[PDB]
Amino acid sequence: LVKSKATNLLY
Amino acid sequence: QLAEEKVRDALKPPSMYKVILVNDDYTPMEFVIDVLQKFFSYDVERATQLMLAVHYQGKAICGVFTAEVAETKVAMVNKYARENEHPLLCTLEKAGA
Repeated sequence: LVKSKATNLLY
Repeated sequence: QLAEEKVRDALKPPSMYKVILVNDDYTPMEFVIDVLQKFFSYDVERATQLMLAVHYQGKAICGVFTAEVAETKVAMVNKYARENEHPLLCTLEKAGA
């Protein structure tokens, strides 16, 4: 399956 | 006795089927979690582990159902998958139990 992209915004 | 023989002969186990999700390299993990919650009544935690099983093991069993109900689950999950433009394949195999 396809893993979702991690969330990060200036950490 | 005769009556007891009639009892014995009427105890053939139900034909039961595992409903299975098969891994593929295109369906989002989140979508598989959604499928398990929507059509199989799994909580987020249980749905997550089964989805991980799909990804890492190659397939996972969603539950075990009568032939009639199993064919209904397969139809619904596949329909839901296609309408969302995913290749996710839901299928069946006989449990033997």
